[PDB]
Amino acid sequence: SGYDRALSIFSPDGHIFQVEYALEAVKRGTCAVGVKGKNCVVLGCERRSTLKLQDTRITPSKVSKIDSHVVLSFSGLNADSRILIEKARVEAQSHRLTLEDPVTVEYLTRYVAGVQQRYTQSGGVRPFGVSTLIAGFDPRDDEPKLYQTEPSGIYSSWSAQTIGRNSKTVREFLEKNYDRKEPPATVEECVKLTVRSLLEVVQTGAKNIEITVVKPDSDIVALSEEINQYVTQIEQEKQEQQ
Amino acid sequence: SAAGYDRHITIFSPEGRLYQVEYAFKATNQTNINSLAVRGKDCTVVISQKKVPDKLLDPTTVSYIFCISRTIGMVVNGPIPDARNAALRAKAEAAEFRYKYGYDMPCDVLAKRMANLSQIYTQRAYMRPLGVILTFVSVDEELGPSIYKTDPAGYYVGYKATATGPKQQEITTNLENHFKKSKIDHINEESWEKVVEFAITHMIDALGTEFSKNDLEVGVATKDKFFTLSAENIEERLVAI
Amino acid sequence: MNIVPQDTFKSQVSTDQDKSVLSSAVPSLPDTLRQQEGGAVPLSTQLNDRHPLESTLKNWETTQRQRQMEQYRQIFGIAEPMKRTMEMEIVNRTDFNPLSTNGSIHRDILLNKECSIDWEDVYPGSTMVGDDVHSKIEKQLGI
Amino acid sequence: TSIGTGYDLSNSVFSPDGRNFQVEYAVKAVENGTTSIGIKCNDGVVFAVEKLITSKLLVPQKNVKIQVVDRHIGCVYSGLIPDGRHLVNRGREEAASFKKLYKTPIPIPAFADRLGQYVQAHTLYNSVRPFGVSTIFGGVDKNGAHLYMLEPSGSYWGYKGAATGKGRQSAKAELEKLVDHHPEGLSAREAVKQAAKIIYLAHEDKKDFELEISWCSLSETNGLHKFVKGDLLQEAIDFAQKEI
Amino acid sequence: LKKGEVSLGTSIMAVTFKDGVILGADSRTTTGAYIANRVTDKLTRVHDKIWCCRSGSAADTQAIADIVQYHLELYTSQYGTPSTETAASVFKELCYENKDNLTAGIIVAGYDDKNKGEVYTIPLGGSVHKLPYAIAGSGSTFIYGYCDKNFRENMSKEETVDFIKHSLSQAIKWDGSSGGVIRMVVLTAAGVERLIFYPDEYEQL
Amino acid sequence: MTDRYSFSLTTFSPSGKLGQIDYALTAVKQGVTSLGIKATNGVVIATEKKSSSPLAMSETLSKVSLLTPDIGAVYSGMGPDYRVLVDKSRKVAHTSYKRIYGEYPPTKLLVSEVAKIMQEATQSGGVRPFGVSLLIAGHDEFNGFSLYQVDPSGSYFPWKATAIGKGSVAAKTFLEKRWNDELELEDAIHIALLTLKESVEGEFNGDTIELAIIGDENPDLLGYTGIPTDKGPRFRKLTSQEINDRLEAL
Amino acid sequence: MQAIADSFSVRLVKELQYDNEQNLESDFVTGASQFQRLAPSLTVPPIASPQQFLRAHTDDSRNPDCKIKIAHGTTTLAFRFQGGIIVAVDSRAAGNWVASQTVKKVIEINPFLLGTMAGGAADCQFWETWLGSQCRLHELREKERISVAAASKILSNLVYQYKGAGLSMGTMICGYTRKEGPTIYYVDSDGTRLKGDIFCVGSGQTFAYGVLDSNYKWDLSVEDALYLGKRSILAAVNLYHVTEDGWIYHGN
Amino acid sequence: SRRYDSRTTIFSPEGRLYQVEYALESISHAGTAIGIMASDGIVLAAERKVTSTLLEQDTSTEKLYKLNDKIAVAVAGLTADAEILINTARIHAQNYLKTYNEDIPVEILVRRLSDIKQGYTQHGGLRPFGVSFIYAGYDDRYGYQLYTSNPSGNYTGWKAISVGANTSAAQTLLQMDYKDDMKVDDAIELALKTLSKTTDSSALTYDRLEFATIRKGANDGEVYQKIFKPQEIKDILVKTGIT
Amino acid sequence: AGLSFDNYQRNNFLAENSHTTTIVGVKFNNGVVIAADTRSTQGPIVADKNCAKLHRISPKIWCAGAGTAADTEAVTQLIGSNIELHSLYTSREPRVVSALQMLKQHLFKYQGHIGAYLIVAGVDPTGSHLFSIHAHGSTDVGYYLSLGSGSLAAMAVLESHWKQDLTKEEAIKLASDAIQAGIWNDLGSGSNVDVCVMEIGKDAEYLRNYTP
Repeated sequence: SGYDRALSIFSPDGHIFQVEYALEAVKRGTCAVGVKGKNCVVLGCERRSTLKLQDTRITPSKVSKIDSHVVLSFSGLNADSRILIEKARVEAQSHRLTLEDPVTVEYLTRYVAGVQQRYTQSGGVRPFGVSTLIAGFDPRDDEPKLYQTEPSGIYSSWSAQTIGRNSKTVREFLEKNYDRKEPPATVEECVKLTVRSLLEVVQTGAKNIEITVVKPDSDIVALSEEINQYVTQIEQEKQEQQ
Repeated sequence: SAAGYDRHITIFSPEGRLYQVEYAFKATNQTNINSLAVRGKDCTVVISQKKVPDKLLDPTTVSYIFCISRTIGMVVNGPIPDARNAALRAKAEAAEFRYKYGYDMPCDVLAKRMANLSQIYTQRAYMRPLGVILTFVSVDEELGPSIYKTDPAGYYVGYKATATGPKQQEITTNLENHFKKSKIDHINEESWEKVVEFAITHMIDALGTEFSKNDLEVGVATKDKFFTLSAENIEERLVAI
Repeated sequence: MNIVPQDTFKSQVSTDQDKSVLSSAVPSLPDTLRQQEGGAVPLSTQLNDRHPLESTLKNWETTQRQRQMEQYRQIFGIAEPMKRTMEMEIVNRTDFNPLSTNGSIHRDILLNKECSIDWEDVYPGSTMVGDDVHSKIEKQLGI
Repeated sequence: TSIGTGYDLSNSVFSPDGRNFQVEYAVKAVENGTTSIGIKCNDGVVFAVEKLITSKLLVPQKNVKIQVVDRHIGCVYSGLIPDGRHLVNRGREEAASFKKLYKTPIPIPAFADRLGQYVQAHTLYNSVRPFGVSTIFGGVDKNGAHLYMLEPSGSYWGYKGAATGKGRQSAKAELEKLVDHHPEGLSAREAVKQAAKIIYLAHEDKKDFELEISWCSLSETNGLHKFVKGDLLQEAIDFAQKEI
Repeated sequence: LKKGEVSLGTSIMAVTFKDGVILGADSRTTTGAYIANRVTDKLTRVHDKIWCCRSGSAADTQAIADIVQYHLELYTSQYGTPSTETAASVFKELCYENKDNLTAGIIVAGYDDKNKGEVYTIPLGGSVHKLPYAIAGSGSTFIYGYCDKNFRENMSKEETVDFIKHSLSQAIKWDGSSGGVIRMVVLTAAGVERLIFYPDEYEQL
Repeated sequence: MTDRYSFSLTTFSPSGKLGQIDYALTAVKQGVTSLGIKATNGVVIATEKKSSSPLAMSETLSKVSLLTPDIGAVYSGMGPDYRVLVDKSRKVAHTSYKRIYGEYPPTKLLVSEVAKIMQEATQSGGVRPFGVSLLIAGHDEFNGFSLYQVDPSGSYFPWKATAIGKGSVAAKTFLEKRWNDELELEDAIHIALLTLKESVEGEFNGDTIELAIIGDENPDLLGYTGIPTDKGPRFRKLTSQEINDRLEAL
Repeated sequence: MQAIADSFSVRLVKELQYDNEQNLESDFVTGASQFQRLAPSLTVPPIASPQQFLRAHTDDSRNPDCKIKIAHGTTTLAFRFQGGIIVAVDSRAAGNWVASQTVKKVIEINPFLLGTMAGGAADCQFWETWLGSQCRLHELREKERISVAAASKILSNLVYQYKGAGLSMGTMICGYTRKEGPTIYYVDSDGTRLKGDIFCVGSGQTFAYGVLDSNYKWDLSVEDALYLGKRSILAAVNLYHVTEDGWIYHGN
Repeated sequence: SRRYDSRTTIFSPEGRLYQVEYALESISHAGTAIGIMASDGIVLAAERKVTSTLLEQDTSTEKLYKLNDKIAVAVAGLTADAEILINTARIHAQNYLKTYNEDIPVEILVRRLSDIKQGYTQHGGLRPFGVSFIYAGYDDRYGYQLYTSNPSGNYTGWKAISVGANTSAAQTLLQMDYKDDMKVDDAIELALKTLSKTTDSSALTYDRLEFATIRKGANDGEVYQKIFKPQEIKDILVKTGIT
Repeated sequence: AGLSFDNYQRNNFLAENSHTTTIVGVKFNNGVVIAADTRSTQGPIVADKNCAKLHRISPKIWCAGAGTAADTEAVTQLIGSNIELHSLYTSREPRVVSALQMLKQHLFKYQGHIGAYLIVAGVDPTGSHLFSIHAHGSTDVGYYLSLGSGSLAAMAVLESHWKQDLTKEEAIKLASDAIQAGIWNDLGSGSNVDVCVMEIGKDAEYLRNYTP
């Protein structure tokens, strides 16, 4: 087109094409779902099929615990996500040292968005091709917080958001099944909803779904086999419906 | 011709050549001026052909021979702006060498320093080579008369006697024939005036033309000092021969 | 026309005098975690009880080069110092090797130190924060 | 060969023939400027400028084409006005520095060398463009009268007579005729008359014009650069008109 | 001065005469009471016909002299032979800009076609004074009245040589930091001449 | 902004190859042939001293340079790049090893430093890769004799015998057919002369051949006498007369 | 390149010291940027020992009105209970300082926090005004009321960055928030931050502290707390009551 | 497409980085390296690229390198970039040892090198490091560990893997003949057979292989590395009959 | 970079809290001789009875130092490295004037904080040279020089028996006698004598334990 070879060039219709290309790179990776419950948050992630000769003991977790009350998931490029996670953890510890108060979810999301924005202000750097979902609870109440951050530096607040490849189907399923008027009161309902949403695009739910649960008072419990139990129960209920 | 990004900077062509350096070499010979340098028993002589096609130009302001220091003289082939830039750089380098190491700078070390600067120019993308060829002549206290030459490519080397310019091949061939005839590799004259006369005769024979007092520029380097001969001295040398 | 470095002291101090280590929570205060200086080094301690030779050593070669540039300006003109500074800036800006701190060959050639060794060359000169490539990239590009 | 494609979009690029085309384009821009000439008499230098009669709204007092650098240095230029003005400012700074250092007026060859170095330094990098002005300057010092002309490439030479601008060529011929008519020497007043004659001969373009003549001589101005007064200016204009 | 640093307790005399200038000094370097060197060349050549003598710290004066010689070589590469005024100005600028850290005093004797030989003095602090003649050092205090009584303008060469010889002999006699031989440099239009006088010569004056 | 950075001059081709490094190799292969063969008690380095118009002094310009008293080097490619690398290598040898351990560096470590410098050159957006290939011959106490080849990319390899430049394939074949495990220094010199004789297009005399040897210690070249522990240089340069005498003989 | 050429071209300005940007900014030569720096810049002598110089040129009493003002600090006591925080100070002074209103010995940082003044008065006033500005900026950024702990830590870091430079100030930040409750922190120029429930600072701190400890209970009444504070003050009188809605002055 | 390949900081319309892909494809021109993790040791076997007999095979330092007493690396790609990264890793390990008085875990060093390589892919003035590393190490946290890192900056953990010119065929051979209960001898035999079957030259001679084994035990319970000399490689080939 | 200033304040704090040779050079008609004693003492105690105090800057340029031993050794080694690099760069025999300039500038850079007082002798193609270098950066030229605690006796011996035209043997004998007088009459000097003789056009001759 001629207006897509730099990040500092505006297109005649008013678009920045490099940001769109970064978003396209994001939409190439594995899916990632974040669901907000009444008093809990659930992060689901899709793992590609594990090879036979791959070590499963120390395989990385798609959900990274930034702090004892804040967790992060990503979609896009893995190494850029590692860099962003390292910076976020350093910033959280620095803020805790400076102000004696652990970071809030919104503050950390804003810092991540600011880093991603700063990495778009020069022609000699490549912006991170990562879209992040930040979940947690502010360390003074029981209000769940879920945020989505994009490569351009834009951060938004959501109740149930999916990012990654084939995210349209999961987004439609969440829209047709999740109601903000009556969010899942218990953790089990939210986990089941997340698993069912992920199953719409995952070929095999026994070995390609990862579930993490965040609850108030900075608990954060990652589910192990239990995901297999949820998948089997969902299949049984679906066959009963049939 | 070049093709690609290797037209404005110095990078390797697909044939492994630096085109900018070669084009600077081409630019060196655009002044259409030939110079000669010959070392005697105890002196060195540089003679540059002087052309004044315009009679509105002051002849005394035309000079490509510079006095870098007390003992070192320089002759530049190429455009006069880069010539003067190189002259100032050489003066600064010689003075700094004398200040830092406690003794006068020999000709070979200055030539090597200029060659290193030229190498910097040929490797850095955002710097360009100077389209000039430099010839330093002196009488070093450890090596006697010395003539050294450096080019835009960063290559420097010493010569028994050298010629430069568009018609340098004929002068070089005549010098080689004279050296083969004599087989002493230098000039047997013990006076710098005789060496200047020999260089004038050699230039006249090689170029096939006769010069006036205003058509030559002569510089003589001795053990103690390097000095540029004036019009009257060149006229006296011409009248002698 | 200085020989010994002069005016090495600071006229004023501030909490945000180093913009590279500003805290993100409070931009008017330094970030002690990313400084990695031990966590008990206030800036005031850097104003008193210093060796009277450290400032002379850390500003010696710069002072000599400035005196040389002043002499060139007095004798040759503005063009010579302008060209020297331009070449030095071009060489310095186009070199970026985050994995090494050794100077380039061209810089040493320009500084006329091809065959000169000082204790700076012999002794050029773990941390959990701020020792990666990204920090140096941000410092270099002003991000 | 006047248009080198592929090797003319950057300042510091050698063409395959070994030529810098930005410098030659600056020379072409110089060739479209106003005609300015300079003559060297026995003990002085005369500058002449042919200016175009602009609107009468301009103050005829504070508008002077010929620039003054120092009490003994006169300068004119042809090309782009901002570049010439900047070059004149740099020359003034250089002369001030030299006089402040060595307690004497700066010799003309040293001033010419410093200006040439400064101009040449702008043909070494691709982030700057060469000056688009040719400058004829001169003055008087302990060695006598000096006249120099400086090109956009940074090359300067000393001239018995110099001419630049649109009507340079014929003017140069006239200058040559001057050397063929006064080989032994020339006085200051004769130099002013001949400068007026040459300007009148070389301005035949048409649009009315005006002439500005300045001189600096040891035996006429005590080695100082002064504009020609009204009586001598009118005498020179009348002589130029009568010669045609 | 700094602790343990060598001090230049010399005797320096520069005199201008009809044909140029003469700069003379002794040759003793002391360490308080022990003579470190009986023969020293205190006459420093900055340019071919521009010489100087130094007092104060030895290291600082040597560094200043080296820098001034480098500056004059740079100047000569451009505009030819400099003048005594230029060298004095460079010395004065270096001494005044560095007086807070360096202790230095200079006496400059020069010759040029325009000025026909001149003397400048730059005491501690960095001020330049142009004088027909100048005396400096520890022994100079003992010959103020003698030099004042026996100085004339436009003297001949031999008269100036005798005046400097007598004055320096008295300075050596009354001062414990002044040494054996007297070294003089004559700068005229003909060239540079060097003279040396031995104790057995001037002690019998 | 657009002034605080420069884009990388060396980039990958779609096939997975660095074009600038390949072009530097091509430039090297167009240079004069330089060879080196290792013996059981020495190493031999040889090259052809090509000249301009026959008025220059060939002795002034030397293509074989002493890096350390026991380590020498030769090059094929561009002269000024070799000169700059030689100066930097001597300075690095003094700063990194001599001023730290009191000893000159071994051959492998100096070669590694040179390779690191060249690799940093190939990874820069302001300079092009170097256009030389270096044959470095050295000796050290704990590794005996060694010969290495360094490429413009910064890759160095050990060699029993090798050659670079125009006549490299033919020279490699000849040296492979000639080299044996029981070779000695004189046999190595003879084989090197034979290999050079097949590549020189002009006069094959001592004025157009530069030859150096890493042999035994030379007390006569030390410059002083009195310390039995101190040893002379192990790097020697053969004069024109010696080369001519070897040429006349076998 | 043009800037480089300008930097090498030339005395009168140099002697005036106007070639430095800091001197131009401090004298408002080119603009009002001196009043635009959120973190203030403090001038120090350009000598080897600024600290001893300042100590010698400060401990020199020659003019009573040229001395640095010191806060009264007679007796100030603060305590917390279920109804909030009670702070009690002395309204004791005359000294040729006749004024329309009484001297305020408690700094009003913001409508929700109070800062006790002790040691140097100028240091406390300036740095607590700066702290109030920082807290307002933080509240604007985070859309929430800043906690007392955060403000106390900010002040502690600020006073620690200039430790030993010459500052002499000790303050007691008192506040009430829904997140934490009633909080009192003590920050001095040394760099000590101390959270507490009962604080007594001044010449008669011992008697006031003893009176407070004699009859201190967490569960009391506002009138009882005010009377206890006034009695403790009078044992050796302005009163402040800090609740979630802010601070109210109960001077008597 | 040539429209988005000149620079290293440009996203393609499909969201791809062409320079990283070209650096990844450059690995296919290098020799084959194989790492197999056994229940009591780790085996690294690499194939050289020797084209002439004049090369010195005694100095067998081309593909296998030591970072410390417990971590070793197999190199695939450009040797100079590999040497730069190896020196950086050695310095990092020594810094960690000095700071904590404990040997650095393998995962931390792998992550550090991967971060460096990724950072070199994010600046426009730096080209990607065209090297691939196989890390083999031991630590008290996870016992024996095998990792792989590519120019893109991604690192993964494996039981048995290969990188080089014949990755697909070697991977298939490893998949067909891998057991979780194999010993070090079985791993050595498997690596030799995989190199022999997946070779460009039939004669799998000793002077074309580099071998290393990291084993537990040693003195009483220690862990030590053994870089096989050419004689040992010849003996093992004779024992296996490959020769 | 360079020499470090770390723990300077810590060292001062610890200090406030109670936490704690004969050399001659003689210039003769065709060269220079430098001689020294061979006793190293750590105060009253004789640490070594045979120590080499003659250090070499260049094959034909030698020096002997006093003051701070570590500073003297480090400065001599650095100047030797610089001289070797300069000679390799210029492909010429190093000059004593170059070494003198490098030493003077390096010592003046540190403003006397590097304590090293040297006698530097050498022979280069311009002739024979002998210099004395002070720790503050001041250098002096002489025909015969002495240094160390026994320098007064050595200077007395040199003043007694020095002439303009001296042969090699006479110069060696004079240097040996000066060192012997310093050894006998000074407590800090003892043991043997080390000599180094440098002529024009000949290799330097280094004789350890010339007189035992």
